[PDB]
Amino acid sequence: SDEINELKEMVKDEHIYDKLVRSIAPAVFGHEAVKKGILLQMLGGVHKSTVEGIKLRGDINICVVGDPSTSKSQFLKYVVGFAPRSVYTSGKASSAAGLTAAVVRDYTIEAGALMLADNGICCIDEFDKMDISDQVAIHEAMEQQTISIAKAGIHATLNARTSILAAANPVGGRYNRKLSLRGNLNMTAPIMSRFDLFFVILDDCNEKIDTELASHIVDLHMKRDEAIEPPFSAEQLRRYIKYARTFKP
Amino acid sequence: SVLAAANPIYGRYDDLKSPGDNIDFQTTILSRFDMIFIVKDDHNEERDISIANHVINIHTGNANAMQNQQEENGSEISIEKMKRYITYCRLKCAPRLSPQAAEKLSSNFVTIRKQLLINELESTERPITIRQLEAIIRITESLAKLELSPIAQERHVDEAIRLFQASTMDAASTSLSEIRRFEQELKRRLPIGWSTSYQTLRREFVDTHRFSQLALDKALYALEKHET
Repeated sequence: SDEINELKEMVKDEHIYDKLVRSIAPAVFGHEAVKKGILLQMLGGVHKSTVEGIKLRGDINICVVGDPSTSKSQFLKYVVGFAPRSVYTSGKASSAAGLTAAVVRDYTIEAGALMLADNGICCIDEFDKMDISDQVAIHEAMEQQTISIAKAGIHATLNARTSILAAANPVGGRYNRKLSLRGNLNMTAPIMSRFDLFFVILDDCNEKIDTELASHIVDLHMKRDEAIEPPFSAEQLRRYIKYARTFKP
Repeated sequence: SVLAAANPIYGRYDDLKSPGDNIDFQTTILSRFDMIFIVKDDHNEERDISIANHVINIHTGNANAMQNQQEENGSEISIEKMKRYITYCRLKCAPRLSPQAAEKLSSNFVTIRKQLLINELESTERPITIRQLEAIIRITESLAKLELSPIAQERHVDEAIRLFQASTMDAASTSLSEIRRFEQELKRRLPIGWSTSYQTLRREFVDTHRFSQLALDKALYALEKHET
């Protein structure tokens, strides 16, 4: 009622897109790509129809790649901070399930990890550390869309419809510009082809940008000035988004 | 006396490839073996139609089977007889070669050695052993033991030379040089070789859109031989 006026005020303006983009991750400095990359996960496709038949996707996926110190993790922490229904794991230590259910034995089911965040954004650091075992499970999540669970007891099927935001370090933690990205990320082909798209970042030295980084970081570690502020407040952007979710584009 | 039928790899390109180099990494097998016949079943137009027509029918009225059976009657030696014959000739008589046939074969083998050396001046990739000569011999005695004669003749060998000549004709028949590098890797990449291994060339040639198993080995075997 009182707020809907604000919502209207948001949809009216022609810049509020740009406002969104610039206001997403204050902590992070620039890059402008992964801003959009992060937000466009929160707002997903129709994920419905086309029957008869098999259902379209729907949702979205992203895997951020880059030389460390690029603060690729700050995004992550910002997402687990900002949006509800978001799980954060650092796996390598997943360890296994983890991302799936035990099941507890009875036939009561553990949450857990991945699936307890549903219709949402799950954020995993370092795909490259979890080796073979679980990655396959994730593939089973992003292919069949369902999580099938049978252990020494009651057989089961549990749905998880989720977006997966990963941060994956390169083979040598570096480029390798000359190498094919296909060869660089070092995760298996089928899970690779389901992530669209990667939004790779590499940081290279530019004295303007360098000065801006040192300035900005020292700024951050200063209680003053913390006056740096986004055009949208972190609280309102949620009710805005949730409003924008009720549309069937 | 071993009679072996190998299965070659990848098909016709293995003919485009060096004639040897087929079995494992080593031609030595082919060196031990006397008569090597990579073959073709080019149906004289009447063959493929033979097999086809045979498939079409294959029912009634056993006419074809009959035809096979009279082919068996007329089909030269009943083959139940052929056996007894082979036993016969095998135990009874042990043949021996004639001197002019011998010197003939000397000329044979020295022409082989010389000419085919000259052929390999260019390092043409393919072979000649005195074992092969010994083979030619054993063919002459074999066929001499057909005629059952205690002695060999010249013409008698004159067949053998050309038969084995057909065998020699059988001995004769991502770009390679590019993958043949590995050289860039062997150098300014790894003087040791270690932590390089086939696994490395695999990581080096895994996401480069590039290397086949035979490709990887070929270029490797190539450079191994080439001396790079």
